Amino acid sequence: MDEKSTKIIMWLKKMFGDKPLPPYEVNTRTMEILYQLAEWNEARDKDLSLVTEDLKLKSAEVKAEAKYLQDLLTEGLGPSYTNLSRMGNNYLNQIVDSCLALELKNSSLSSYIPAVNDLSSELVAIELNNQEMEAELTSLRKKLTEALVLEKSLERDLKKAEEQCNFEKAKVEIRSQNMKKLKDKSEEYKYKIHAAKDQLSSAGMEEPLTHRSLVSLSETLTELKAQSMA
Amino acid sequence: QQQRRKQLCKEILELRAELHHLQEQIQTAEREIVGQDLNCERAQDLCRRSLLLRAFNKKREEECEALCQSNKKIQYRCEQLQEIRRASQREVMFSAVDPDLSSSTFLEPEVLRDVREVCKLRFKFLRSLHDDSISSSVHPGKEDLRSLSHQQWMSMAEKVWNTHTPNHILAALERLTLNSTQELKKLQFSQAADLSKGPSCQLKEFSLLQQQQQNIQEACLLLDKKQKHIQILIKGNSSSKSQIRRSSVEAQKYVQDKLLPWPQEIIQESQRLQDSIQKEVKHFSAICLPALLKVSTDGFNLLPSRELSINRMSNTHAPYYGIFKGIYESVRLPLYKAPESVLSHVADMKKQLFFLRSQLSSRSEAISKTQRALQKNTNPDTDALLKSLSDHYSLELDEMVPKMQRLIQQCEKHQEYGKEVQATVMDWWEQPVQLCLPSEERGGLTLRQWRERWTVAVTALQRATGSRS
Amino acid sequence: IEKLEEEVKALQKQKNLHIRRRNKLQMVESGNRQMCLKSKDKEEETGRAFQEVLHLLRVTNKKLNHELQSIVNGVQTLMSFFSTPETACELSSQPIFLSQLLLDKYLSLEEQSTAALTSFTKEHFFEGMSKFVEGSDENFQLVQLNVNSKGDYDLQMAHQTSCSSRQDLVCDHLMKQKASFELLQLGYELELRKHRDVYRELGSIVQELKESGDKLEERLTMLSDVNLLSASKPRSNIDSKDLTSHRLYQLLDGDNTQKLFRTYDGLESVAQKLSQDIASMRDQLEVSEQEHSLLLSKLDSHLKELRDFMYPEGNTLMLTTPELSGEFHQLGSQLEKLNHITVEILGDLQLKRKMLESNKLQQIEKQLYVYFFQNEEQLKSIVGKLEAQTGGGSSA
Amino acid sequence: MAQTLQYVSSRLSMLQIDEEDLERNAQFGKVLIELCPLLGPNGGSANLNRELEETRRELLLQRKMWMRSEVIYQLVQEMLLDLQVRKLEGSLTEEERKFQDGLQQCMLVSECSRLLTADSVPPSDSTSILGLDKQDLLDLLPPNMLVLWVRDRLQKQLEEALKKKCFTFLSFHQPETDEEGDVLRAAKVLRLASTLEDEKRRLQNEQEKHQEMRALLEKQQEIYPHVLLRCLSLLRQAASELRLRAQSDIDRINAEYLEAKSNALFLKLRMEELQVLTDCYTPEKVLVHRQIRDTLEAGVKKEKQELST
Repeated sequence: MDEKSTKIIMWLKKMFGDKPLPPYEVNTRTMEILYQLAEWNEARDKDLSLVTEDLKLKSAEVKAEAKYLQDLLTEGLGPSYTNLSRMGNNYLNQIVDSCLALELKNSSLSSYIPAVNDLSSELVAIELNNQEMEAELTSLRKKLTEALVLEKSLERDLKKAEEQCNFEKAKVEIRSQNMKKLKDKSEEYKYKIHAAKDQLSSAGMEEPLTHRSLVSLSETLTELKAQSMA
Repeated sequence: QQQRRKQLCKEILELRAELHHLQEQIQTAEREIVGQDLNCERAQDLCRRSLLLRAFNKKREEECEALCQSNKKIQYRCEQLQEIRRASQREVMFSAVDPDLSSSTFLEPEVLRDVREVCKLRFKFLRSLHDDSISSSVHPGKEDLRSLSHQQWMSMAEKVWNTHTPNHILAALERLTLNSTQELKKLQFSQAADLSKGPSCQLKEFSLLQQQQQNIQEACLLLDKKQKHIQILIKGNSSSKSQIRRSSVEAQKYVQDKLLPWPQEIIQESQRLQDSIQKEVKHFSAICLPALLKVSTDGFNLLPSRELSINRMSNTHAPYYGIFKGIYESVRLPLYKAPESVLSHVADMKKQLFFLRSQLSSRSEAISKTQRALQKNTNPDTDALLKSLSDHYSLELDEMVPKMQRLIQQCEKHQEYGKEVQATVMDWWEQPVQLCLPSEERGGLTLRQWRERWTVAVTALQRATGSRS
Repeated sequence: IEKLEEEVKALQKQKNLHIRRRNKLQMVESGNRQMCLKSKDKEEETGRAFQEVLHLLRVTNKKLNHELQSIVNGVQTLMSFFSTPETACELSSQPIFLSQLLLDKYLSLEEQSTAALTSFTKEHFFEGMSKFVEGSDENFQLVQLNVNSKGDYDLQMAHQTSCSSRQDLVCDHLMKQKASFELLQLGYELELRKHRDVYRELGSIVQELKESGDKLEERLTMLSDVNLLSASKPRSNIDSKDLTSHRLYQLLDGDNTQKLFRTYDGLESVAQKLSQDIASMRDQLEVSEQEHSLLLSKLDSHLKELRDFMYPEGNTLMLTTPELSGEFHQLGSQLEKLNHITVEILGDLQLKRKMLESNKLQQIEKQLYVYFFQNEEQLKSIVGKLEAQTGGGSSA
Repeated sequence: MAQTLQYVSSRLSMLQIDEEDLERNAQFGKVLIELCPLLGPNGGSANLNRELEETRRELLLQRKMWMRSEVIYQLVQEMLLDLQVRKLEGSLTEEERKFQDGLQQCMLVSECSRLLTADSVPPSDSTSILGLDKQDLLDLLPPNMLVLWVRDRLQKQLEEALKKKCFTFLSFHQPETDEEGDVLRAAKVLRLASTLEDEKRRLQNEQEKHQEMRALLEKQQEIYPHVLLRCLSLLRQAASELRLRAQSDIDRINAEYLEAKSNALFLKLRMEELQVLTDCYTPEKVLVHRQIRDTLEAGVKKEKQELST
C-alpha cells in the first residue's frame, strides 16, 4: 500500500500546488481508482508535452517553407500575382479555407478529392450508427421498464398470495386439531358399534323379520288370493 | 403501417448496399489517383541542370576568353623576337675600307649609317664639352641646349635599338671601331718611318730672342692642357668599357635566374585546370538538386530542404518515402492528411486503448457480479426448482384431486343413507306390521278389535278424569 | 416512418451526389493517367536537352585544354629566344640579345683600338714620357710631355705645332669611341626593361591561373559533398538528424531513455503493435458483450419459465390448482348438508323417546300384538285391567 | 450520488466506479468532483490543454500563410503543365506559347536563384555552387519587354485559374451547384468554406454523441441484470416458500381433515342406526315376527297349491 500511496500523494500535490490536500477516507479501493486516474493523467501529460514541442517545430519548418514559396514567387512572377479583383480574392480565400479545413498536405486536387469523399462517407456512417444506437437504447429502456413492471406486479401478487397462505395456514391449525379429535371420536364410536352388533345378531335380527318385508308379505297374500279364486 | 414500413426498411438496406457499392468504386479510383500524383520534380531537376550548365558554360567561356587574350600577349612578344633573330643570322656586308683604294664601294648599310649618325651627333656634343675644357670653363646656358641634344640622341638611339637587331648593330660598331683605327694606322705608318732618322722629318706634314722664349713657354702650357684632356678621356672610356662588361653579366644572370624557373610553374598550374570542366560536370551529374536547396529554420542554420520531416511524403522519389508511408498505415491515417496529425493521432490511440481497457475491466466486473449473485440466490438451482414445481403440480392432479372426488361421492351416498335411517325410525314408531293380519283372531277378537278396545279404554280412562294426553 | 422516409430521401440524395462525383472522378482519373504519361515523356525530353549542354561543354573543355597548352607552348617558344649558345650543332644561329651575344670580340676590337691610339701617343712624343704610357689590360694611359726636348727657338716652335695637331687627332678618336660605348650601355638598359616586362607578364598570367585553381579546388570538394549527392537506400536505424522520428518512437514505445536501438524497423513494429492492441481490446470487449448476452439470455429464459409456471395465464400468483381449490369448497358444502340430515334424524329420534317415557299406555299400545302372539290371557288381562279401572261397555 | 457518478463517468471514461464506492467513502466523491476541472475531458491537465489549443491556432495561422502562397504556386505549376501539354498536341495559341515560354523560364530562373540565396551572408571567402550568381541566370531569361507582357497577362490568367479552382472545389463538395443560375452559384461559392466546416464539426459532434450514448447503454446494462435477478428472486420465494413448503402441507392437512370428518359422521349415523334396531327388534319381538311371517307364508302356500292345481 505504501509505494502506491506515495505516488498518489505526490501526484495529488502536483494537482493542487503547495496547497492542502482535500480530506478523504483511506481504503484499498480509493487508491486503485486514484492510481488508474494518476496513470492516465501522467501518460497524457507526457504525450501532450511531446506533441506541443513538435507543433512548435512544424510551425517553424512551415514558416521557413512559407518564406521560401513567397521568395520563389516574388522572383518568378513579379508583383502581379498579388493583384486580383475582389472576386479573385474571395475565390482564393475559399480555396485556402477548404484546404485548411480538410488538413491537406498541399493544395492538389489529387488529395482534395479523397478528402471530400472520406468526409461525406464518414459523416453518413457515424450518423446511421448513431440512429441505430438510439433505437436500441429506447428498446432497452422498454425492456427495463417492462422488467420493473413485472417486479412490482410480482410484489402485489406475492403480497395477496401471502395473505391467502396466512389465511389457509390459520384454518389448517384449526382443521389439524379438529381432525385429531375426529379420529378419536371414531375410535369411541367403533367399540360401541361392535357391542351393539353383538347383542343384535344374538337377538335373531334378520331382514324378513322386519316391518317392510312383513307388510310386503301381507300385500302379496291378498293379491295371491285373488288369482286363486279366479 | 407495418407492411409499408418493412418495404421501406428493405429499401434502406438495399440503398445502403448501393451507397457502399458506389463508395467502393470511389475508393478504388482514389487509390489510383494517389498513386498517379505529380512528381514532375525529376523532370524539373533535369531542366534546372540544363539551365545551371548553360550558365556554367558561359562562365567557363569567359575564363577561356581570358586565356586567349594572355596567349596573344605572349604571341606578340614571340613574333617580334622571331623576326629580330632571323634578321641577325644574315651576313652583313659593310662599306669597304682598303685605304689603298678610295674607288672602292660597297654601299653602307642602314645599320651602319644610322649608327654613324647617332655616334656623330654624340661626338659633336662630346666635342662642345671638349672645346670648353681647353677654353677652360663651362660657361652657363648651353646646358638646356645640351639636354635637348641628349633627347635627340636618345631618340635616334631608341630607334637604332628597335629597328635593327643587336648583332647587326654590334657588328656595325665593330666596323666603326675598325675604320677609326685605320685612320690611326695611316698616321702611325707615315710617322714611324721618320723615327730611325731625325724628328725634323715631321716638318713635312703639318708644316727679340726674349720675346721668342715666352712664345715657347705659353706653347708648352697649351700642350699641357691638351694632354690632360686626353687623360680624362682615356680614363672615361676605360670605365665605360668595364661597365658594359658588368651590364652583360648582370643581364645574363637575370635571364637565367628570373625567366628560366617560370615554365615549370606554368606546367603545374596548367595540369590542374586541365579537365576542370570534366571533374566538375562529373560530380554534378551525381548531385541531387533538392539537396542543394537550402532552408534555414533558425535564421542561421542552412539544412537541406529534403531533410525536413515535412517534405518526406510530398516527394515520391525520397528514400524516406517508404518509411513515412509505412508510418501512415501503422497509425491508421488517410493518404492526404497533414504530417502534423501523426503525433496527435498516436496520443489519441493511447487514449483510445485506455478507454477500451476500462470498458472491458468494467464489463468483466458486471459479468462476475451477476454470476456470484446468481449462485447465492439459487438454493437449489432453477432447473431443480422448475422440476420440483412440475412434480408438485402433477402430484396434486394424481393424489389430491381424485381423493376429493371420492370423498364428495362418499358424502352424497351418506346423505342419501340418512334418509333410509329415517324410514327405519318411522317403522319402529308406528309399527305397521299390525295391519298385516288378514282376519287373525285370538280370543275370537281380531288384533284390530283389541286395538280399538285398547284405544277406547285409554280414552274412557282419560274421559272420566278430565285429562287428555 | 417519417424518419425512414427522410433516411431514404437522404440516402438517395447521397446516391445522386456519388453518381455525379464518380463521373467527375472518371474524368480526373483519365486526366491524371494522361499526366503520368506526359511526365515520363518530360523527363526524357529534359534528359535530351541536358546531354546537349554537356556536349557544348565537351567542346569548351577541349578548347580550354588547347589554350592551356598554347600557353605552355608559347612560354616554351618564348624562352628559346632568351638563349646564350650551347650549340655548335648550329653555327647558323646567333642569339638576339646583346648580353647573350659574345661581346668578347667587340671588346677585344675596342682594346686593339685603344692599343693603336696608345702605340701612337707613345711613338711620336718624347722619350721622357716612358713612366707609363704603355697600357694593356684595357689600353691605357698617357702621361704628360716634357715639351722642352734664334734658329733653335724657331725649330722648337715647329715641333710644338706638330704635337698640337697630333693631340687633336687623339682627342677626336677617343670621343668617337665614347659615343660607341654610350649607345651600347643604353642598349643593355633598354633590353633589361624588355626582360623586366616578361618577368611581370609571366607573373600576372601565372597568378590568374593560380586563383583559378584555388577556386577550382573549393568547387571540386563542394560538389563531391555526399550529403548533396543523390541518396543511398533507406536506413534501418532512426536517423539522428530527425528529431521527429525520435519523438514519435518515444511516444509510442514509452521511451524517454536514450536507447541506441532506435531502428526504423522497430519504430514501425511498435506502431503496428499498438494498432493491433486497439483491435484486440475492441475484439475482447466484443467477446465480453457476447458473454454478457449469454448471461442475460439465461436469466430471461429462467424468468419466463418461472413466471409461466406460477401464473395460470398471467393473471395472478396462484399456488393452488383451480381444480383442487374448487373441490375443497364443494366437499365442505356436501359436509354441511350431511350435518343437517344427521341433526334431523336425531331430533325426531329424541322426541319419540320422550313420548314413550311420558305415557305408559302408549308403550303398551305398541306392545299389543306382542301380547297377541304370546299370551292371549295376558292380552285379555291387561286390556281387561284398563277397563276395570274405569268402566267399559257391556251388553246383555 | 447519481449526479457525481454521471459527472465523473462522462468527464473521465477511464474509471469503473459505481455508486456503492461513493456511499462507502462519502468524502472521496468530493475529491473526484474537484479533480475533473483540473483535468479536462481529454485526461490531460488544464495547463497543457490550454497550451495545446494555443499552439494549434498559431500553427493554423502560419499554415494559412504558407497555404495562400502554396495555392498560387500550385496554380502556376498546373498552368505551365496545361499549356505545355497543349503545345505538344499542336493546340496552343502563339500568345500562350510566349506566355508559357516566359513563365517557364521565369520559374526555372527563380528556382535556381533560390538555391544560391542563402539565409546566411556568404563571405567573399566562399564559392557559390558552380561559380555563378543570380545575374548569370537572368541573362538567359528572354528580353524584359516579353517578361512585362507575360506579367500583365498573368493577373487575368491567375483570376481564371482561381475561379476555376474554387468552382471545382464547389462542384465536388456540392454537385448540386452545377445546375444553378450564375447568381446562385456566386452565393454557393460564398458558402463553400462554411458548409464544409459545418460537415466536419458535425462528424466530430456525432462522435461525441456516440461515446455519450455508449456510456448510457453500458450503465443501463449494469442495472438491467440486477432487476432480472430480483424478479427471479421473488419467483423463487413464491415457489419455495409458498408452493413447495407451505402449500404442500396445507393441501395435505385439508385433504385428511375432510376424510376424517366424513368417516366420523358416517360411523355416528351407523351407531344411532343400531340403537334403533335394538329397540325395534328385541328377541321377544323377533319370536313374534317369526310367527307373523310364517302365518303370511303359510297363507301364501295354501293359495299357491290351489293356483297350481
